[PDB]
Amino acid sequence: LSADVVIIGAGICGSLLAHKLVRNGLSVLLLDAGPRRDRSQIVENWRNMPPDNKSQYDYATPYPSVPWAPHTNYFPDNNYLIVKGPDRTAYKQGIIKGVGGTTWHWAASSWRYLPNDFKLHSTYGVGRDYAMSYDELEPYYYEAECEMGVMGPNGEEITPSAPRQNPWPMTSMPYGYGDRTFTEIVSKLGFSNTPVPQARNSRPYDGRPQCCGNNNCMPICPIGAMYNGVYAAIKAEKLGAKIIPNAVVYAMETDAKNRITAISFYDPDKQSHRVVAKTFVIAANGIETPKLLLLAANDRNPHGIANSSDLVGRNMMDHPGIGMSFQSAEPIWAGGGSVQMSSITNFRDGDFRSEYAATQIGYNNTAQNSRAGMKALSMGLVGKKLDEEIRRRTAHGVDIYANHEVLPDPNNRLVLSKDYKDALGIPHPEVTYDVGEYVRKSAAISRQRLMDIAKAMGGTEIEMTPYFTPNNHITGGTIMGHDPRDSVVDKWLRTHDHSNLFLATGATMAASGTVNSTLTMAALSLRAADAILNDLK
Amino acid sequence: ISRGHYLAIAADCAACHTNGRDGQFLAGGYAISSPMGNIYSTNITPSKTHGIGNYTLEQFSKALRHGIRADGAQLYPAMPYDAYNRLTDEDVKSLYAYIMTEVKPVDAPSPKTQLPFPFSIRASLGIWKIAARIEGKPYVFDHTHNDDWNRGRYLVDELAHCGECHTPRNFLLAPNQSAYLAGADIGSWRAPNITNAPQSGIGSWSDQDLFQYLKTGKTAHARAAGPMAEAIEHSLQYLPDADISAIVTYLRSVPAKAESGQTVANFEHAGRPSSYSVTTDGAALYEAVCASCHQSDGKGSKDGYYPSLVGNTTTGQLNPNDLIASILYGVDRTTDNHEILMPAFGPDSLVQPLTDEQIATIADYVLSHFGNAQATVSADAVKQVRAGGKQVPLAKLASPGVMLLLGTGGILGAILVV
Amino acid sequence: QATVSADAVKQVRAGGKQVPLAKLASPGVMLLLGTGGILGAILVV
Amino acid sequence: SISDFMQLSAFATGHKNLDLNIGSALLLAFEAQKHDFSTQIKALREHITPLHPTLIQIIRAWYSVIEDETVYAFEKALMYVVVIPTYAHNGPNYWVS
Ligand SMILES: Cc1cc2nc3c(=O)[nH]c(=O)nc-3n(C[C@H](O)[C@H](O)[C@H](O)COP(=O)(O)OP(=O)(O)OC[C@H]3O[C@@H](n4cnc5c(N)ncnc54)[C@H](O)[C@@H]3O)c2cc1C
Ligand code: HEC
Ligand code: HEC
Ligand code: HEC
Ligand code: F3S
Repeated sequence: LSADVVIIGAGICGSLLAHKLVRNGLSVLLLDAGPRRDRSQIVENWRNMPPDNKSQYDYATPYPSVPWAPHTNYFPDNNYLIVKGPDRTAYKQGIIKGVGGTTWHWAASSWRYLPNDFKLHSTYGVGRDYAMSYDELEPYYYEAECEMGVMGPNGEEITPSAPRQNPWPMTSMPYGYGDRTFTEIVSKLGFSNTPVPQARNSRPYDGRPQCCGNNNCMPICPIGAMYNGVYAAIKAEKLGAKIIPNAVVYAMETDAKNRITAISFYDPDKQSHRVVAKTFVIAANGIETPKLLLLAANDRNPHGIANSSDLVGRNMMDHPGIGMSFQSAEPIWAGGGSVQMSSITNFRDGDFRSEYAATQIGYNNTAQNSRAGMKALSMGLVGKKLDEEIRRRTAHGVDIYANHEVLPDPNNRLVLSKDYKDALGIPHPEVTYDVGEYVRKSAAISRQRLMDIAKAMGGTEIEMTPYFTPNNHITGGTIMGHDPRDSVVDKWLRTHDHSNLFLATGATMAASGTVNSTLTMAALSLRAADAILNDLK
Repeated sequence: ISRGHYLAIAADCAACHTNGRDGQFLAGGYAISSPMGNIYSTNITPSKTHGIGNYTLEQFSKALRHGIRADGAQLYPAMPYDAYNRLTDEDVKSLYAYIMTEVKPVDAPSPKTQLPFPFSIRASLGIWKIAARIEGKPYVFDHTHNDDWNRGRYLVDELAHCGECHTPRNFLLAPNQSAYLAGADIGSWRAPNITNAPQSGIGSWSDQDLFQYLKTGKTAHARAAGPMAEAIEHSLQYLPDADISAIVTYLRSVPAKAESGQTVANFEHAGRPSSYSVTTDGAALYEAVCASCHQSDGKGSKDGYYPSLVGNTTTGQLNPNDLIASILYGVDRTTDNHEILMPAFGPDSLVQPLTDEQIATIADYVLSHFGNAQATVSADAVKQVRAGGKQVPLAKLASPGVMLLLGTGGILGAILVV
Repeated sequence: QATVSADAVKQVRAGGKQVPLAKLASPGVMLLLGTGGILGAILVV
Repeated sequence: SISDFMQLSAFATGHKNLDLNIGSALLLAFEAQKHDFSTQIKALREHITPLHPTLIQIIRAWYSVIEDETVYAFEKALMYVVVIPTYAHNGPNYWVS
């Protein structure tokens, strides 16, 4: 196998980077551990997936788990991901592996970060600020938004938020009854409700249908209205790229000059194969890329590839969420529209961020029919009475999350433990996740606000989780910075020690931020495309 | 608007002379599929250097009507000049004013047409139309029928050139006057019969439905797809209501041309209910892709956005060419700047790609349970649609091997006489 | 110097490469040449 | 041995229409679950004309597949599909069907 630029991981980052590179002309090979997966098969699996896993959100059962490189599932787990620490449940995030990556399932929420977050260390003296500023990434934000076809509230001024040099390609699709009721009630309470920019086609776009409100954005959409990495993967493959499924990259052969020369990957049957290309790029996951780097340790680099500063696996972030579940006094009728339409973005910025995290209130618009139906079934009612019970529980069913900003802590790590193995012997990643008093105070404030919202809406049977919930987007693990001796990757999506290795993934992300933000991973991946160009021009 | 602007909109002139929506209108450079190969539309903006800015009323009409270029070369039959033959000279001169005044000229070239021998030589087409007997006296207002039917005949046969896309062809690729508006394959798609036949045509359509269909392309029993999407979003949707009504009146007077064994109208054929046992399964594979936009019983949306696959003209045809083309490419219409789209499901699909065997499996199921049960789709039937339909008998001569074989035959005759 | 291709074996199974004369032993080819002879007869007239 | 399971509970405490042959799928799956499944169901008709003032386990054929007396209670307000402008001011409020 010979290529010009090798990209490992055909997800959002890998597929967008490959698409841009093959548009630029130079050949690119996509190698991914997962198999070639089709949307129709996942739709069939989800329809035939036992409905008890629909009451409590499951986003991995429809997706097949390949034995050699399984992806984590959180209904009783296969122990692919091991979480340790007082808030190990905060990092209870799930991913799906295969062409298209974890982007096969996602709430389509694409966001632009605040300008303050790019200078977070220089603004509030907490964490590590981004190497570049907002103005240095906004054109790439627009490019990624155009490529994925994001929605957006163009014709309205909302709140202190990300300024835009060019309005969104689409316009925000109208709210359902649930979103309108939530917006009016929070406005009465004192919270501002704001539409969420989603990677959903409010109008036909890029040969894909308009969003018809299937209310199944997670974990698979029957029509393809939302954006997935499979789109960019297919575009790159058609334009000339070569993509190979079942490519589990494990080791990289490096030299004394720190420029990688070869990559070896296992098939399901352990057959290793070597591939040679001028520039090597890894875009796996914020949980898989640091694991792959640690696993590929060679003679030259004992503690890990590109680890002259030893910051890989450290400073892992993932937004801690506070869940909610109850029945409203008045019929919210939640379920219309997409799974995640509105959110409270008023608390995304302020002077309080120097003491506690910026809370991001906002509820879930997924259909309550399955959860309410099985709740009513568990009440033991049968017949007409069961009918009114299911009616009430699906017309008043409400679910709210409350994300936070978790700061980079070097105590966190991604030790690939030897106690649990897999089919190929690759150690299962293990994460020690710590939260810190910052997000503790932020979560106390969020709990107070959630009680306020529940009291305003007359909630009954209130069950907030006593532990911080995950949000399935992995932030950090390979932190940026101008100084190579305190940061591992530079400003141009390049590992400091390995000049010939360009890394572009959520591991590269420097600050967790406030919002569900794989778009920045898309922007940084497109940012690395120019680095490919000047390196081979 | 200008009087010439109306005809230019009506005559579909802007459809073939812009490369999709991105290119400038009337600037040429748009590829159109033909059995002989690809013929590229040349620029029409009145550019004095690279356009037709030097064209005059005498030669612009000759290029539009009789299809000869300024240099003397014969325009390819892809132009509906045979349809445009009846176009009145008092109306053709209106187009010339529109071209020179309204559209902004562009000094930009367009790629030239390249075709294999013997289509390489342009002057050979002069003999072609003589056998096709294009002429073709200019249209004179008919007297035996009312004024509305007079305008209806004007729009369909010669103005909007509806015939050149619907009525079939012969071995020489010429219009067939015997089977007028009978319906034949057009590359990948297939225009259906639109004659006054009650059971085999569009006669059973209600007159109000027919007027609505031609105005927008969206009706409860039929939705315009493929080339009609381009036909409606470019030309017909801008026409006045009276002209569309005139088209409906004319279409009611065309003589019927029944098909090979048709018993019921395509849209009047109901469907039987069915379900699937909760790959390579007609019921199951259709449910993994179609069950969301349509329903499990094929009834479609409640108000009418998604088409009801029961009693649908795309599914009610004996020839499944429209249904297979609907799956392979999807539909994309644009009425009054409101686009509705169906994702493609071909090998190059973006949402979910179905192989040729897969497409046949759903096509067999949907035709069995929602379409005409008589219709059946083979594995290679989809493959023909991908390549651009069945090869026309004339196109086989467009290969270097065949001409060499015929070249020796001519050599045999010369020695034979000696 | 010798090298064997994947389809080289396939030719041996079918009976070696088709001789140029054998291509005329197909009903399609003779029909194509039959029209060419018809062309000459009308051409003289 | 299928129509008895089809009319097992009642017309009102269930579906007025047919199960669309999902009961046949359900019954054939219950054969491995309970050997005595086919024996108790037939006796239930006579008792209504003991079983469920005290014995509840007979409800496993009633709970199960969700089939919460299903195609749903309100299919006209929430999805699982529908027209894109699905928002129409919540349609009805509590009109069951
Ligand atoms: C529930 C959910 C919610 C989400 N919410 C949001 C949101 O709010 N906002 C937002 O912006 N995004 C959201 N997302 C999207 C998410 O952030 C991205 O999809 C994700 O970061 C992209 O990962 P991927 O799919 O590209 O990884 P993949 O492409 O799946 O990673 C593949 C890589 O893993 C490697 N690998 C796998 N197994 C092994 C092994 N055993 N050994 C070695 N290497 C291995 C492969 O070799 C390859 O390099 C959400 C996703 C989910 C599932
Ligand atoms: C798509 C089917 C077309 C429509 C509708 C119209 N034209 Fe056309 N035209 C088309 C082609 C493919 C070609 C060239 C092929 C050939 O045989 O050479 C043409 C040619 C002309 C010309 C000749 C000069 C030129 O630079 O090409 C003229 C003046 C012309 N066409 C004008 C014209 C007008 C006025 C139309 C509206 C009624 C019109 N064309 C429609 C393709 C198509
Ligand atoms: C939603 C994204 C769709 C999916 C998935 C499939 N189809 Fe579709 N189809 C859709 C629309 C919106 C339309 C018509 C446009 C409108 O404005 O009405 C269609 C059209 C068809 C047709 C032809 C109907 C007509 O043109 O009169 C057929 C035969 C058809 N669709 C079949 C079909 C099949 C077999 C599908 C599974 C592969 C399928 N469609 C998926 C929307 C959507
Ligand atoms: C070529 C570009 C066309 C021109 C010009 C016109 N029509 Fe057409 N028509 C065309 C196709 C390819 C199709 C079938 C699409 C599909 O679903 O397979 C149609 C369809 C119709 C119909 C529907 C009939 C039925 O499906 O049984 C009607 C009534 C119709 N077309 C009428 C019509 C008229 C009146 C036209 C002149 C303005 C006309 N068409 C032009 C292709 C083309
Ligand atoms: S997957 Fe598609 S159409 Fe609407 S709600 Fe979810 S988007």
